[PDB]
Amino acid sequence: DMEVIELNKCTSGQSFEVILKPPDPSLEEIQKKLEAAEERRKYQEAELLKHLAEKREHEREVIQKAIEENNNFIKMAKEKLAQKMESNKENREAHLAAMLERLQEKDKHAEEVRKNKELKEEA
Amino acid sequence: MRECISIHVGQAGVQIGNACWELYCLEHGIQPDGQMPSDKTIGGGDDSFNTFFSETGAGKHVPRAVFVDLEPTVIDEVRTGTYRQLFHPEQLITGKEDAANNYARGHYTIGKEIIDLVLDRIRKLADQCTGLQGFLVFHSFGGGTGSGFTSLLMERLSVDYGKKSKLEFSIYPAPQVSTAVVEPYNSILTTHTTLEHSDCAFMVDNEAIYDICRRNLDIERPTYTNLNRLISQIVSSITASLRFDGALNVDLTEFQTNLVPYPRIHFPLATYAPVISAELSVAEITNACFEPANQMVKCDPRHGKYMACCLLYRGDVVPKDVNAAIATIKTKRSIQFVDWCPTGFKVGINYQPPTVVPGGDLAKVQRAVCMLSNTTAIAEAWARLDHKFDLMYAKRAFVHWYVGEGMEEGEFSEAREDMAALEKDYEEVGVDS
Amino acid sequence: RECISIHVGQAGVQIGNACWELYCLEHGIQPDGQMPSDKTIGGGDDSFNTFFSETGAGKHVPRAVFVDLEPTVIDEVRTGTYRQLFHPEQLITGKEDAANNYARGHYTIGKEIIDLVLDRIRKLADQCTGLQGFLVFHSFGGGTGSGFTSLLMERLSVDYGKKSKLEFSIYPAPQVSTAVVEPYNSILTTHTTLEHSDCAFMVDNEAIYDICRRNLDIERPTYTNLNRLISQIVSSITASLDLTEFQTNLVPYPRIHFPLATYAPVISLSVAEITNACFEPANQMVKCDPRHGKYMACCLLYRGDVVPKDVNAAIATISIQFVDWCPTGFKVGINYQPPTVVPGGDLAKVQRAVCMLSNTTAIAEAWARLDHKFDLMYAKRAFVHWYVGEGMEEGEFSEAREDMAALEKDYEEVG
Amino acid sequence: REIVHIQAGQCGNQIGAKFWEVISDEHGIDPTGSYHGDSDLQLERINVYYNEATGNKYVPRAILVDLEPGTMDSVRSGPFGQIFRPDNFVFGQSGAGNNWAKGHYTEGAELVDSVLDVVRKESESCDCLQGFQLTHSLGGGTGSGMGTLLISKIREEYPDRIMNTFSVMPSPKVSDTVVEPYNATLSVHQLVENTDETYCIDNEALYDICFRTLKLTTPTYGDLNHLVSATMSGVTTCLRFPGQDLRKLAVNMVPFPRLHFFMPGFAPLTRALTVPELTQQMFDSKNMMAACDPRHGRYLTVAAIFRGRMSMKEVDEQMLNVQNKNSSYFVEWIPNNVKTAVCDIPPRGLKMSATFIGNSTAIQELFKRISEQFTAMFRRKAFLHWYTGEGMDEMEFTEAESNMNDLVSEYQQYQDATAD
Amino acid sequence: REIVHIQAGQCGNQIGAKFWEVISDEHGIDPTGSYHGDSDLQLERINVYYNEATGNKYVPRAILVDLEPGTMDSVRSGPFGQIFRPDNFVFGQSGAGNNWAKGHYTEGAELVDSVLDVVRKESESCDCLQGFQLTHSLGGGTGSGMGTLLISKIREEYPDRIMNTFSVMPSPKVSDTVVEPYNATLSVHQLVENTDETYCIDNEALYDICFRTLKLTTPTYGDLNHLVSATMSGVTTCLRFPGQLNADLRKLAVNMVPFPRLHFFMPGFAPLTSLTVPELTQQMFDSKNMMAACDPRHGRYLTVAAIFRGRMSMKEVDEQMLNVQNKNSSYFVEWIPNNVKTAVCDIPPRGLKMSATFIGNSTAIQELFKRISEQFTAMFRRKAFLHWYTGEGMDEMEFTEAESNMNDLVSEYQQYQDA
Ligand SMILES: Nc1nc2c(ncn2[C@@H]2O[C@H](COP(=O)(O)OP(=O)(O)OP(=O)(O)O)[C@@H](O)[C@H]2O)c(=O)[nH]1
Ligand SMILES: Nc1nc2c(ncn2[C@@H]2O[C@H](COP(=O)(O)OP(=O)(O)OP(=O)(O)O)[C@@H](O)[C@H]2O)c(=O)[nH]1
Ligand SMILES: Nc1nc2c(ncn2[C@@H]2O[C@H](COP(=O)(O)OP(=O)(O)OP(=O)(O)O)[C@@H](O)[C@H]2O)c(=O)[nH]1
Ligand SMILES: Cc1ccc(S(=O)(=O)Nc2cc(C(=O)NCc3ccc(C)nc3)ccc2C)cc1
Ligand SMILES: Cc1ccc(S(=O)(=O)Nc2cc(C(=O)NCc3ccc(C)nc3)ccc2C)cc1
Ligand SMILES: Nc1nc2c(ncn2[C@@H]2O[C@H](COP(=O)(O)OP(=O)(O)O)[C@@H](O)[C@H]2O)c(=O)[nH]1
Ligand SMILES: [Mg+2]
Ligand SMILES: [Mg+2]
Ligand SMILES: [Mg+2]
Ligand SMILES: [Mg+2]
Ligand SMILES: [Mg+2]
Ligand SMILES: [Mg+2]
Repeated sequence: DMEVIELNKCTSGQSFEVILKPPDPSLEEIQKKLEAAEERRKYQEAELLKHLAEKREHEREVIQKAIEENNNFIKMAKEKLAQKMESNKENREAHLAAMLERLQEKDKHAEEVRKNKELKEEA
Repeated sequence: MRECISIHVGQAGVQIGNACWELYCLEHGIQPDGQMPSDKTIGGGDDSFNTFFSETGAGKHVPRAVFVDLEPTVIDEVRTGTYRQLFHPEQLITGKEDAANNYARGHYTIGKEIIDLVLDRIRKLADQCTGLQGFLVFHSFGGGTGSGFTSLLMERLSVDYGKKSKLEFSIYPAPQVSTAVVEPYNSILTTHTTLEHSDCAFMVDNEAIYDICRRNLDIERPTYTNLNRLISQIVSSITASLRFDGALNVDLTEFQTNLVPYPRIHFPLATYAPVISAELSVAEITNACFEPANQMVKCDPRHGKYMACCLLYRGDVVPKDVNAAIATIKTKRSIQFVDWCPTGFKVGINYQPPTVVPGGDLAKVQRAVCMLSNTTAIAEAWARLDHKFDLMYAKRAFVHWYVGEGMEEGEFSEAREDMAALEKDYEEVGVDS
Repeated sequence: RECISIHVGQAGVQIGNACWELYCLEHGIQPDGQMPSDKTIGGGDDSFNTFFSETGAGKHVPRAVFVDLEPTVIDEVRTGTYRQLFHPEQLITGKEDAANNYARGHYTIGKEIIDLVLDRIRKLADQCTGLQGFLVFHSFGGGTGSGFTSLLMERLSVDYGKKSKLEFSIYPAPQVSTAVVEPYNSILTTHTTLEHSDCAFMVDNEAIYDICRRNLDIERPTYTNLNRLISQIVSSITASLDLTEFQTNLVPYPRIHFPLATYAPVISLSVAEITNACFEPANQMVKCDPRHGKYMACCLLYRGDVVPKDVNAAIATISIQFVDWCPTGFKVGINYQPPTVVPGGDLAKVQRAVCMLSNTTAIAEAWARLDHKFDLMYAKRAFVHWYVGEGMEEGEFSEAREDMAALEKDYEEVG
Repeated sequence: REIVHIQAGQCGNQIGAKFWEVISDEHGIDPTGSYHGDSDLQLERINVYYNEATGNKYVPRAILVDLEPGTMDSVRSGPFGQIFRPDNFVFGQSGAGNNWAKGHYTEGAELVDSVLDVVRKESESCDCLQGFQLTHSLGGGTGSGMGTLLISKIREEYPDRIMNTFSVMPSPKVSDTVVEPYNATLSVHQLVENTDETYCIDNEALYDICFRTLKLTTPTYGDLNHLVSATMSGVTTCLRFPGQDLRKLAVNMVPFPRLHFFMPGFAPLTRALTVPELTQQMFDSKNMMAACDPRHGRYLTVAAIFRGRMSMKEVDEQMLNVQNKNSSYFVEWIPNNVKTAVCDIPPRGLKMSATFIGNSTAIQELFKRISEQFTAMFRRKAFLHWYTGEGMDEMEFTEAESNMNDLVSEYQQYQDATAD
Repeated sequence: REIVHIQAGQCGNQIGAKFWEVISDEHGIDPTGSYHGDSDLQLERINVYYNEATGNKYVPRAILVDLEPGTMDSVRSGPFGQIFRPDNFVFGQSGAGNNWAKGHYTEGAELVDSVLDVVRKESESCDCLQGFQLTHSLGGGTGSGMGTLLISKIREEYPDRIMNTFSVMPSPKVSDTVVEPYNATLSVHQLVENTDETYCIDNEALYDICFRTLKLTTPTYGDLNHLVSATMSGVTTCLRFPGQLNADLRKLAVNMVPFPRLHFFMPGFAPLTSLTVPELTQQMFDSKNMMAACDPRHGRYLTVAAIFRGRMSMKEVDEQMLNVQNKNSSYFVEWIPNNVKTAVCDIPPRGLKMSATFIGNSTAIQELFKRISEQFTAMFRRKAFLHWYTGEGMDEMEFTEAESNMNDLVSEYQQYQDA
C-alpha cells in the first residue's frame, strides 16, 4: 500500500517518487507600449505648459490693466486740471474786463460833463 | 531707499512741519548743525532714518521736505530758526502775497504763480530718492494756502507722479481756535478736489487737541505751539515705523490698504495716549485710545461703527502686551465693528522710546501709542461742516470773493453735492448685511 | 547546467545576499572568495559551479546581478563582508527609485535602465557553458520590484526563449509593509509576468513574522531575522541543484504555477514529527488554508540524517485530498549533509530538516484578499492618478484585474 | 507789504494829520522823523505806513490833496509838519465851494492827474502794495467830489488792490451848509461800488459823544478829530504791530459786495478799564462813531481789537458772554461771525483800550437820515443849478438817490433774513 | 536626493529661520556652519538639506525672498544668521502692502525672475533633486502673492519635481492685516493646483495651543513659531536621518494623496511643552495637538503617517497605533486598507527624550477652509477693501473663481467623508 520508484541514487543523496492512489512575444509591441506611455506623458506635459502659458498671459493682462488705470488717471487728471484752469482765467479776466469797461465808461461821462460845461460857458 | 517726501503747505502745515522735524532731530539725535554723531556712513548709506533724511558730503543730514507758503512771515521764521542750517535754502519756497483765506486765490489766482517752482523742487527731491514710497502732505482745511494750494499741489502731484502714494495730515476746522469765517467754504472746496487724488487723510481737530491740552496739562489757554507739539508726537508715531528699525512696521502702503475700506472713505481720525504734564500701563493707553474724550476730532465713536483701527506703539511695549490688550478690547461691547470687517486691527510697534522737546509742558514717557481709526462716526464732523456751509451758501454770503477770482457758483454746488454724497456714503457703509 | 540569479528592488536585494551568505556557509566558501574544498582551481564541472563561477585566482564568484533604481541597499553589498565576492559590474543602481509606483518603475524609469541590465546579464550568461535559466528575487509591493521586474521578465523571455525563469516573490502583508499602493503594484506585476514565469514561489511576510515571533520566541523580529528565515527556505529549494523538473513536476498547468513552500523545524524531533509539521498551516510561507484546498504536487526535500524508510514510514502514518487527474503522491529528495545556518544566527543547527513544496488550490485564498483590497481603492479610483500621470492607461488596471479574477477562478475550477 | 495813504479836502487832511501824529508817537517817531522808541515792535511792521529814507529817518507814505492851497500850509504848520515830504503836496488854486461837481468833474479833474502821478511813484517803490486808504469828508466838494474821482481813478490803475476809506458823514449839528446831503449822496453812490471797506465816521455821533458824554459845551472840530484819530489808530493796530492784512479783513468782514460800511467804536472815550467793562462799553451805542443804535439792527460780522496787558482767556470769556447774552443781534446764517484780536501795545496815555469794527444793518439808519435830507431838497430841486451849471444832469442825482435807497433796502432785507 | 528650501514674506522667513535653527541644532551644526556633534548619524543624509562649503562647513539649501528688506535684515541678525549663503538673499524694497495682488502680479513680477536664478543655480548644485519646500503665510502679500507666483514658476521650470509648502493660515486671534481672508482664499485657489501637498499650519490652532493647554497667558510670536518649527522638524525627521527605507518626498506624496486636490494635511505634535508611549499615540490623535484648528472627530482620516522619535519599544508603538485605529474604527476610511503607517527614528528632538509627530490627510480640514470662506464672504458681499486689488489690474471674476474653487474643495473633502 505504498509503491515507490527508486531514482537517482548517488553519494550526495537519493530521490524517489512514492504514490498512494493512482491518477511568440514580440519586442516591437513591447516597445510600442513603452513608447505609447512616453507619448501619453508628453501629451500631459504639453497641456500643463499650455495651462501655464494661459496663466502667464493672465498675469501680463493684469499688469497691463494696472498700467492702463494709472495712465488714464494721469491723463484725466491732466486734462481736468487744465480745463478748469483755463475757465478760471476766462472768468477772472472777464470780470476785470467788464469792470474796466464800466470804469472807462464813467471816464467818458465825465468828459461829456466837461464838454457840456464848456457849451454852457458860451452864454 | 523707501524714502518719503514731506510737503508742508500754509501756516498750519509749516508750523506743524517744523514741530515734527524738531522732534525728529531730537529722536535720531541730529544736532542743529545738521550733524548726527550716531551715523557712521558719511554722505551715503541705507539706514532706516535715511527714509526721511538725505546725507550730504560734509556730514549734514538734510530733511526730505518742502515748505511752501504763499507768504513768508511763517517760513522766514524757519529760515531764521535754530534749525536753519538743516535745509538747503531752496527747500523753503515763499510768495509775496498770501491767498487771503480764499481758496480761489490759493488754487487759482495766487497759486499758479509758484506752483511750477514748487513742483520742480519736489522732482529734485524725488531725484535724490532710489525708491520713492510716496508723499506726506501737511495742511489746514480752512486757509487759502492750506486749502487752495494744497489741492492744486495734490492735483499736480497726481499728474507728475501718477497714483504714487499721497497721504495727508490735515487739521479740521474748529470754531474754538477758528480764525476765518469762510473756513466752511474752503474746507468743503478742498475736500471736493483732493478727494480723488488722496489715498488717505489723517484728521485732527484743533479744538480736541485744545481741550486735551487744557484737561491733561492744566494749561488755561493753550498756545498754538502746544497744539503743534502734540501733533508732532502723533505724526512721529505714524512715521516711527519708517525712520526706525522695528520688529513690526506699517509703511505708506500698509496704512492705505488697512485703513481705507472704500476709495472715498479715507479719513481716519487720530488718537494718542498718554498726554502727561511735566509735574502708566500698556493696556491703559490702548483703552484710552477708544474713550470718546481723548479723540483728536470732536466725534463720538459710540455713535458709529469701527471700520478699521491702526494701533501704533512706541517704547517699552512688546507684541504680547498688545495682543492681550487688543483681546480685552475685542470683548468690549462698547466698541462695535462693521460686519464686513471680521479682522479689524493692524498694529505696528517700535521699541525706540518716545521723546519730547526738553523744557516743554509734555512729560517724557516710556511707552506711547497712536491709534488711527476709520469709524462711521466721523460723518458727524462732515455734517457740522456742511451745515455751516449751508447757512452761508443759502444767502450766497462771501461767494463774491470766490467769483471775483474766476470761480463759478456751479463749483460750490457740485462740491457740496459731493460732500452730501460723502455723508450718505458714510451712512450706507454702516448698514448691516 | 548553471543558473543565473537576479535581485530586483530592496526586498529582492536583501533576501538575495542573505541567500548568498547562507550558500557560502553551506559550501564553505570564505569571504575572501576562496574555497579550500575546491581542488580544480580555475574552472570545473562540480555542482556548486551552477551558482559560483571560478576565476584564475580561484575566487568563487556568485552568478548573480543586483539591480535597484536607488543605491542605499546595493551599497550595503558593495561595502559588506562578502563584498569582494562580487565584481563592481555585477551591481547596478540608479539614483531615483520608482516611489512605490509600478507605472513609474515599469514605463518611465524602467526604459532608461533595462538595456544596461540586459547587457550585463548577458555578460553573466556568456560565462555559462550550460544555462538552465533564471531565478529572480523581487517584491510585489515595491515600485521597482513590481514595474521593473515585469519589464525585465518580458524582455528576458524574448531574448532568452530557450531558458526558464523562476520567481522568489514577496507577498505584501499588512503587518510588515511600507506602501498602501502595494495591492495595486502586486495585481499589475503578476498579470504582466504570469505568462513569463514558469514557477513562482510566493512568501507572506506576516507568516514569516508570525512563525519568527512564535517558534523562535522574539518579541518583534528585525527585517534581517525574517531575511535569514526566508534564506533557509530558498537555500533548501535551490539546493535541488533541472529547471525543467521544477517547471513540470510541481506545475501541471502553466497559469497555476504558484506553489507554497513549508520549512520545518524552526527551533531556536523525529523524521515523522517534522514531516507532519509541514502539513500544518502554522508553518507555511503564505497564510493559507490547505485544509479545504486539494494538492496537485508535493516535492519533499530533506537535509540531514534521513534515510528512505524513515520518510516512507512518516508518509504512511498520515489525510489530505488531491486533484483527481494528478498522481496522488510525493517526490522525495535527500541531501545527507546537515542544513547549515548562520553561526550565531537566530535558528539553531539541527540534525535533520525538511522543506515541502506543494502546489495546492488553497493558495487562491492569498490572492482573494489582495484582490479585495485592490477592489476597495480602485472602486473609488484612489491613487490611480499617480499611475496615469506616468503614462499608464487606466485600462491596464482592469486588464490586470480581470485576468487576476480568472486566475482565482481557474484555481477554484480545479478545486 | 505797504499801504499808501491819501488825505483829501479840509477834513481829510485834518484827521489824516492827527492820525499820523498818533501812530508816529505810537511808533516812537519824532517830528524830525527819526526813531526814538524803546522796543522793537515799533519798527517790525513800520514799512506798512512809513518809507525808510537816508539818515535812518522814516517818512509817512502819505499824499496830501486839496483844491484849496491853504490847507497845505495848515498841515505843514501843525505839529509833525516837516515829516511829510514836500513832493507829495498836490494843491489847486482854490477850493470847490462845497460843489461836488467841481471836485469830481471839473476843477478836481484838473488836479487829479498830478495826484495820480504822486500815487504812481509811491506805489512803484513798494515791494508788494497792499492797497490804499483815503481820509475825507462827504459834505464838502474836495474830499467828496475829488476823493471819489481819486478812488475811481486809482481803481483803473490798480484793479486788484484794496481800497479803504475813512469817510466823515455830515450832520446839521456840526455844519450849517445846506447842500451837504447832495454831496454825501453823490459820493456814497461812488463809494458803494468803488471801495472795499468804508468806515462811516458820523459827525452827528462825534458831536453827541463830546457833548452828552464827554460833557463839552461847544466842541471844536479838534475835539471830534481826537475821537477819529483814536479809532483810526485802534482800527489799524494789527496792521502796524506784529504778532496779532487788508484783503483778509475785507474778505472776512464783507459778506456781500455793496454792504461794506462799518460802524466803528472805541473804548474808553476821553483808572484802567477792565476787560468786561471794555467789552460791554464797546458794544454800546454811546461808544459808536456812527449815530446808529446797533440794537436797531443785526450784526453781520464783528471784529474786535483789544490793547494793553490782559489775559486773553478773560477776553474770550467776555466776548462769548456778550454774544450769547445778546444772541438775537447776530445773524444765525454766518457762523463764528465775531472774531477778536489782542495786541499788547496800548495807545498813548491809555493802559487799557478796545476798538470795535462792525458790519451791522443798523447803519441803514445813517443812510436813511441822509436820504431824507437829500429828498427834501431834491423834490423842490433846491440849489441844483449849482451842480447843473458844471455839466451834471438831474438823472445822476436820481441814480445816486435810488442806489442809496437800494443800499438801505438791502440792509433791511438781510436784517429780516432767517436761517430757514 | 536633495531638497531646495525657499522662505517668502515676514511669516515665511521667520518660521524658516527658526526651522533652520532647530534642525541645525539636531544635526550638530553651529552658527558658523561647521560640524560639532556626538553622532555620525547627523551627517549621513545631511546633504538633503545642506551643501558642503569648502571651509569644512555646511550651508543650507535655502533661498530667502521678500519684497521688503527688514525681515531679511532681522534673520541675518539672528543667532544662525551667518549660516545662509549671502547671494541667496533676494529682496525688493517696494513691499507688498499686505496685498496679494501686488505680491502675485505687479510688485512680485519685478523680483520673481532673479529668485528663479537662485533657484536654478542651487539646482545645478544637486546630483539628484527631489523637489522644493516653501515656508510662507497665506494672509499677507509677499508669502501669499509672490509665493503662489513663485510656486507656479518653478513648476513651469521643474514640472517633474515634488513641491511642498508649509503654509500658515490666518486667524483673527493673531492678525497682521485686515484683508487676510482675501489673501488666503486667493492663494488656496493656487495651492490646490501647483503643490503636491501643503501642511496647513493654522495660526488659530497655534494660538489656542499656546494659550489654553500650554500656559494660560498671552503668547509671543516666538511661542507660535516654536510650535511650527518643532512640527516641521518632526515632519522632516525621516528625510534628514537614515534607517527610513522609504524617505523621499515622492513616496510620501504617492502614499498620502489619494486624489490630486485633496493634498492638504493636518499636522500634529506630542508632547506640547515649553512620557509614555500610550500617551504619545493617544495625544497625537487629540484635537488639542492639531496644528490646524479642526476636530478630527468631525471627519474621517483618509491616510495617516506617524513618526516617533526617541528610544522606545518598537512593538509598543506598533500595537498602540493598531489599537487606536481599531478603537475608533469608523473614523478612518474603509475603502483605503491600511491607511495609517508609522515610522520610528531613535534620534529624538533636542530638548526632550521621547517625542512623536503626526501627518494626517483628513476630511476634517474642510472646517479650516470654511472659516476662510465665511470671513471672505463677509467682506466680498460688501466688496469691502476690494478696490485695493482691482486697482492693481485685478478683476472680481478672479475673486469669485477663487472662492468657488475653495468651496468645491470643501465639498470634495466632504464627499469622500460620506463613502
Ligand atoms: N494746529 C495748528 N493749526 C493752525 C496753525 N496755524 C493755523 N492753524 C489753523 O489753520 C486754519 C487757518 O489756516 P492757516 O494755516 O492759518 O492759513 P494759510 O493756509 O496760511 O492760508 P492763507 O494765509 O489764508 O493764505 C485754522 O483752522 C487755524 O486754527 C498752527 O500753527 N497749528
Ligand atoms: N521579507 C522582506 N520584505 C521586504 C524587504 N524589503 C522590503 N520588503 C517588502 O517589500 C515591499 C516593498 O518593496 P521594496 O523592495 O521595499 O521596494 P522597491 O522594489 O525597492 O521599490 P521602490 O523602493 O518603491 O522603488 C513591502 O511589502 C516590504 O515589506 C526585506 O528585506 N525583506
Ligand atoms: N470831524 C470833522 N469834520 C470836519 C472837519 N473839517 C471839515 N469837516 C466836515 O467836513 C464837511 C465839509 O467838507 P470840507 O472838508 O470842509 O470840504 P473840502 O473837502 O475841503 O472841499 P471844499 O472845501 O468844498 O473845496 C462838513 O460836514 C464839516 O463838518 C474836521 O476837522 N473834523
Ligand atoms: C468776522 C471776522 C473774522 C476774521 C477776521 S480777520 O482774519 O481779519 N482777523 C482780525 C484782524 C484784525 C486786524 O486788525 N487786521 C488788520 C487790518 C486789516 C485791514 C484793515 C482795514 N484794518 C486792519 C482785527 C481783528 C481780527 C479778528 C475779521 C473779522
Ligand atoms: C499611509 C501611508 C503609507 C506609506 C507611507 S511612506 O511610504 O511614505 N512611509 C512613511 C514615511 C515617512 C517620512 O517621514 N518620509 C520622509 C518624508 C517625505 C516627505 C515629506 C514631506 N516629509 C517626510 C513617515 C511615515 C511613513 C509611514 C506614508 C503614509
Ligand atoms: N505664526 C506666525 N505667523 C506670522 C508671523 N508673521 C506673520 N504671521 C502671519 O502671517 C499673516 C500675514 O502674512 P505676512 O507674512 O506677515 O505678510 P507678507 O510679508 O506679505 O508675506 C498673518 O496671518 C500673520 O498672523 C510669525 O512670525 N509667526
Ligand atoms: Mg498763511
Ligand atoms: Mg549714513
Ligand atoms: Mg509690516
Ligand atoms: Mg527601493
Ligand atoms: Mg573548481
Ligand atoms: Mg476845503
